[PDB]
Amino acid sequence: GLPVMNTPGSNQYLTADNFQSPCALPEFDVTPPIDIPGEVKNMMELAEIDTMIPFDLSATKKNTMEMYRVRLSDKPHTDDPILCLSLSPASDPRLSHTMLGEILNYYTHWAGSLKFTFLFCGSMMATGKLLVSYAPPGADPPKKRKEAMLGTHVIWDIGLQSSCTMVVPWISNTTYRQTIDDSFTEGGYISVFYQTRIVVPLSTPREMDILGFVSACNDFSVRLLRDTTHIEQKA
Amino acid sequence: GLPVMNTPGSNQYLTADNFQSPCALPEFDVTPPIDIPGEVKNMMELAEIDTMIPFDLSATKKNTMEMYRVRLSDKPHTDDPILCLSLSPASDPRLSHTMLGEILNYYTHWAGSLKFTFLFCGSMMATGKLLVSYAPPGADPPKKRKEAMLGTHVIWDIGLQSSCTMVVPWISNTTYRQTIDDSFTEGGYISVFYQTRIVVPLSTPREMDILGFVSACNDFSVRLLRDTTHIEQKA
Amino acid sequence: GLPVMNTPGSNQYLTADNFQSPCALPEFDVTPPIDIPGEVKNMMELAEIDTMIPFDLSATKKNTMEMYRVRLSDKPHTDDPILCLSLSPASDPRLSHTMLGEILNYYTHWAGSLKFTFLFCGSMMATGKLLVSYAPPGADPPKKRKEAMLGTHVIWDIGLQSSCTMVVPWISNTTYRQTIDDSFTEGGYISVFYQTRIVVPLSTPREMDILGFVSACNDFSVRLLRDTTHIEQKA
Amino acid sequence: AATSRDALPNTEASGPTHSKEIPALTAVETGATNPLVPSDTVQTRHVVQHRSRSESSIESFFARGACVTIMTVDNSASTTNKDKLFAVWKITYKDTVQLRRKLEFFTYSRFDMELTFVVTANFTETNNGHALNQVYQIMYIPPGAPVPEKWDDYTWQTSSNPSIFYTYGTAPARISVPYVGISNAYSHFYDGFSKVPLKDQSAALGDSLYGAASLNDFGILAVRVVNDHNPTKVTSKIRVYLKPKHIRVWCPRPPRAVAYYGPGVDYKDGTLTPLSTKDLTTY
Amino acid sequence: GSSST
Amino acid sequence: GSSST
Amino acid sequence: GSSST
Amino acid sequence: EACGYSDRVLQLTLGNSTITTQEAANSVVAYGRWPEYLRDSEANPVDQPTEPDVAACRFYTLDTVSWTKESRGWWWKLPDALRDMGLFGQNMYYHYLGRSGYTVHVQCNASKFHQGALGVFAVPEMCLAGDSNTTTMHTSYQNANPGEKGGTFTGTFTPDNNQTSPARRFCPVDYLLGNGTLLGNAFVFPHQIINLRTNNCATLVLPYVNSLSIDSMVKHNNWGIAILPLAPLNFASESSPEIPITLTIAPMCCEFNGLRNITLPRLQ
Amino acid sequence: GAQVSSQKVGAHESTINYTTINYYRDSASNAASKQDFSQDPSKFTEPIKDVLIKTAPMLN
Amino acid sequence: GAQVSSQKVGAHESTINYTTINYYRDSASNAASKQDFSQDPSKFTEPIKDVLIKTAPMLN
Amino acid sequence: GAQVSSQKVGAHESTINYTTINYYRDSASNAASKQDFSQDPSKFTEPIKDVLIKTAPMLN
Ligand SMILES: CCCCCCCCCCCCC/C=C\[C@H](O)[C@H](N)CO
Ligand SMILES: *C(=O)CCCCCCCCCCCCC
Ligand SMILES: *C(=O)CCCCCCCCCCCCC
Ligand SMILES: *C(=O)CCCCCCCCCCCCC
Repeated sequence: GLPVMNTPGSNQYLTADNFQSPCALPEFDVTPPIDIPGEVKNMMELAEIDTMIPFDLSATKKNTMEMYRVRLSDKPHTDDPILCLSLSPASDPRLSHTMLGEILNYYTHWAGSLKFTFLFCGSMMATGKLLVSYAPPGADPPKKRKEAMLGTHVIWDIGLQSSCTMVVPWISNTTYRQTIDDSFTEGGYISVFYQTRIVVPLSTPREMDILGFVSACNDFSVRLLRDTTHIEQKA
Repeated sequence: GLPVMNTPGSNQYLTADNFQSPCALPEFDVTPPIDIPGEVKNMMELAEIDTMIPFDLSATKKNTMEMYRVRLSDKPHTDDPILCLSLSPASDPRLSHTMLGEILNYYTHWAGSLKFTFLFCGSMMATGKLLVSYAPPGADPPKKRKEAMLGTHVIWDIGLQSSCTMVVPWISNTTYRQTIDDSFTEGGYISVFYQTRIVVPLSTPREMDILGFVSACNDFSVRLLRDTTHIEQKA
Repeated sequence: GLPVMNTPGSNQYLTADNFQSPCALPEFDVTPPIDIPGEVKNMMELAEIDTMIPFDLSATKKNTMEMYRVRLSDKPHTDDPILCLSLSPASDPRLSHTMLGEILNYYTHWAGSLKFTFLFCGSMMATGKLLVSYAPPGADPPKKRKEAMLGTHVIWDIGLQSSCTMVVPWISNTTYRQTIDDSFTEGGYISVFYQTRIVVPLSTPREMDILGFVSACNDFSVRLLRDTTHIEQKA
Repeated sequence: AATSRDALPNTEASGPTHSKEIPALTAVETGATNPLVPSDTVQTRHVVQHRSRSESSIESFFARGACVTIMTVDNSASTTNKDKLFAVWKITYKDTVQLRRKLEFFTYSRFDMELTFVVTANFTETNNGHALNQVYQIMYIPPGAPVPEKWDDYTWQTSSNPSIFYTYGTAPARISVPYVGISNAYSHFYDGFSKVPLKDQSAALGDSLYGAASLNDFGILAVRVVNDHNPTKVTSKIRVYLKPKHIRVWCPRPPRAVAYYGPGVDYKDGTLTPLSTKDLTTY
Repeated sequence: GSSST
Repeated sequence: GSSST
Repeated sequence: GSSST
Repeated sequence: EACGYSDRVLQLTLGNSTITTQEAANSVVAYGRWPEYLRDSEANPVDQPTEPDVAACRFYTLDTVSWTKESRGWWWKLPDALRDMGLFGQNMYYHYLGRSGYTVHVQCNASKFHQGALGVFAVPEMCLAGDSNTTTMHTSYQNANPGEKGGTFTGTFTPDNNQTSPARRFCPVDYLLGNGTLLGNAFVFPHQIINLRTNNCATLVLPYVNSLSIDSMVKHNNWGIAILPLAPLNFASESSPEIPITLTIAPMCCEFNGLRNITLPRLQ
Repeated sequence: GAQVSSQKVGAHESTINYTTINYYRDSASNAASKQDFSQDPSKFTEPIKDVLIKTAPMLN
Repeated sequence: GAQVSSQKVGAHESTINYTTINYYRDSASNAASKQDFSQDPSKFTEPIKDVLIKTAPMLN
Repeated sequence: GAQVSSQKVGAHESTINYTTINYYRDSASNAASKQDFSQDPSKFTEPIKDVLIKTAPMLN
């Protein structure tokens, strides 16, 4: 026979391996594909679709439709946050269950730019200017407009173009961040504030909801495949 | 020796494998072939030959020559079925034991068009018009000519051309049907009716038999080889 | 299958082997290198850097900063040694812990030329001539200038060029020496003497230190990798 | 021609702006996602992007073997109230949850199936009596072929069904299967029934399960210890690992958010609260 | 050397 | 013989 | 086919 | 356009029917695929298809439902919602096989002083969860297929406990999209939002989608239409506002194979 | 019948290649090449009938 | 002596090929190529002396 | 895809060569070539701003 010498690794089964193996159904007549609409070639395509953020996970609002609704009102101007969120797309509870968050939980590392889009759902008669902020990590997380202004931000004027987008640019020390809460690879702070105030005329609702969406930019990628914690099988 | 690493599958015996192996009788002088008539190259050639259907599997007629005979008579016109059969070529009891049926029981999936040919065996003096029907699945199975007319059919005029063929065209949702009774891959309904009636003169038999045959068309194929249930070996 | 015959060595694990093996993380997106300063390509580059010799390993001076300081003074001329050292770069206690010595303790064999550089650290007003010697092995180790003069040496005049180098040329019977104390592959004797004496004017320190450094020349190499004795892990 | 391992786009440097161009304003009612990049709303530098999406291609995302079942067999003397144990399993990816969840990110798929079998045995009773090395037969019984009623009956002859005779302690067994679906793709979801209930028919007669299509979609694996029995009892388990090779997928879906409860999309009371408490203005 | 069918 | 991608 | 270093 | 053309103002014409709108938010073509007839290279049943063209590919208007502060959501299945619609329904029940694409136009107007937002989702294979925790996959054909009335979502899972005579219906919980996945992610399905300040309609053009070229329309639904209030209805300070929602849907490029007698299903 | 392709070399020690030969008649027996293509997200991210210009008003 | 043939590729991830080398002198040792031919059913389905034209009366 | 390189022959019994074929797609799976380069020690041994001429005074 050809002289051969068995090397380490011989006879193991690595679940990630990529070998050939005998076919149990030789000469089987395979059914051809047809051109089914909606083919996906890469999971990041799904990460680039906007999905809605469960921002308000209060004890009474979580796991209900209400968790998606951020309530605004026409109260006088304040420099206090409408919402505060950590840029930890796979682990912050408000982001981890979005389609982006979900896909990230099958990977260990993420990188690239993200974008948040807010939809105003008050009446046409309602006007307003809001400030959407991103503060890269390392300082006191913003709790007042004063601090949030100093970081990356978009001042949103409410009007016919119903929605507004703030891009969270990839700003990181490491080349990839971890998909878990980790101080070394922390992402910083997303927050929203009143720039002026919501103003309505008479005969108009004084309170309304805005909805928020997150998706990945074209420079976004993930790596190191892993099992998720978002599903289990006890017994 | 050449460095090698044993992969999964090593040392198994897959009964469907296709490997080389040492010859126990080296340099053996093989007897040449001769040109024996009747060589077969593919099992579907046998499926394309007409074989006779055991239509009447009544308690007294089954497992006797009588099961092949469908009795007609010269009674007045009725819209009631001469026979009713399910298009389940491998599993309906009247089809499963035909040569087509038999070959299909060695495979899991079948597809393509079929054809039923009926032979009139009454006297030359006997005349008649019959209606042979195929109703694709999904509605009430036809029990009256009225319903059967609305599906695929051939009106057969009895005369010198003794036999008549109805092609059951491949009409299916799936690309292949299962070779067992399965509602998802059901084939529909074959039935035969009197169009006018059998008419005979005097001095003539008033009752007679028709015989039926089934075979596959040239677009017919099978796949996924399997053991049959039509033979066993208890102890 | 291809006929093969398993050879000796089959299934062993040699820690020094060099085989391919399956990747546990297929298609992983690797982070590119960046041009980090200070890349090293060969351990002998580190052996060529001067590191300081712990010459005075007396009971009170060892494992303190003092072990690096060789004390000179302005005393009258003597033919008695300032210091005496064996050319056993990996095993003499004064050399074995230098960067050269350390790297040599990961190898079994060394060869090539070495160089010792001394730095005078007295005041500018201090003058002197010293004799630095290398006596290849085989005779009485030098204890008086008389003997040391007869071997390889440099007479060092102290002045603006603060330091002086003596090259220990590769002079050996064997092609490589052992990195342990071994009489067959012994290297000989390094010693330093007063040629004239240290002279200072008034108002000047009468005692001072010289420091010594060792490094490998460009013709220096090591071979046969091995574990060091300079680290352990009890329990 | 863009490949999965190609680097993603460079960030182009961009300066200050003051115009009627409004990238940041948009309208999600349209159903579209705003295709923005950082240079649309902030000032950027030029960056040469090296990162790629290679590991998240559909193939790379699925390129792992996953456990889909554990089959138990034994090698014991068959005796009037209990026979020697052989195992029977209806092929599916829905008995476990992890591969199921990954596949269900999509509505339809096509792939070649790689099945790897890990086999382990142990003694169950105290006697010091031994056993000799076991050979296992893993028979694939496609829908329609006779299922074994006894560890030693005629069906184990396998003249046409594929079988694997696995030897204990050797490398885990492995075979490949082509795309064997009777449709042009595998349906991870089938919103329908296999029967139409007709009015002229009884309700019982027109009834069928919601969301089930062919009853025995893919058939059965039947596993046995081929050896005759020992005086001592040995129990074995066959762990089956499924990897989808050469895979294509269509129509993306939100992932399973609450625990699986059967082969359908049903959910159990008490499992419906995946999200945890977190205050709106708390980072 | 090589046949190609 | 050989394909080169 | 073959590289030769 | 400088000749007035707008993204918000559209006219759709199919058969003898026209829809106009003056407040659209563009329109969507699911997965970028426009409806098509079955091509010869992908064909499967060999008999000559029936293609009813304008007789069936026209706008049918379903029964109008009502949106209020307490509305949790509505759902419909296709082709089921159209099973009794003129010659489309007739052609459907006379044949074993059928395939069809659709233009779905959801209508809901209000006023500049109202607010609220409907997410309108078209889901391929919209399998919904059942009401039982003692059995799975047991929703009956009759309850799975409401016809044009559709069904509704609920904010609460409430298990059917009558084991003697089980309800055998769906219990589709809104934040779980009626199928055990989170509603916030339903936007990966082809969709539009009717946000009352912005637009008064949604228009989804749906291709035939299936793992087969053609199938049993009576056994199987290809598409589900799910409409859920993403932001609740509100008006001035009325405690009980109401506005109507109307669905008009048109089959497109439908063809049928396997003609026989008509199917008479058990629907109650 | 050998197929020669290049590796994307990550950590380094010209193009490094690797060789592949199929041993079986059935393509199902083959390993995965991982030589896969990418596509634009548009059918999911911009499924609208009228092309979106991002600098322009989305509604006009 | 290598034989290179093409696979009929069923599910997809140019022509994919596979290689075969016979290791033994006896053809009996070889694996099966599965490169088989088909034939017309006629010797069994139309064994009649006079060619049948299907549009014509079978009996004339 | 075979790579042919020469051995540095130590004890002897023309150039003797050895052959290498990569079996995997990932360069991480490859063995080490040991075909490594050397460099000058200067960045560590002469890190000074003004080039040193060894025959010259180091300080001038
Ligand atoms: C000797 C071992 C032979 C093993 C043969 C296994 C053949 C059967 C392959 C089964 C294919 C299962 C595919 C997965 C599930 C389906 O995608 C979905 N439930 C819908 O069709
Ligand atoms: C194309 O493959 C021509 C070159 C052949 C190279 C050697 C093949 C190595 C052994 C393959 C054996 C066949 C496997 C069934
Ligand atoms: C034709 O075969 C010429 C090419 C040879 C290619 C390599 C052969 C691989 C090893 C086969 C060993 C011989 C088996 C008896
Ligand atoms: C370049 O490699 C062309 C020559 C091929 C020579 C024979 C290859 C020997 C077997 C390699 C099998 C493939 C390993 C995945």
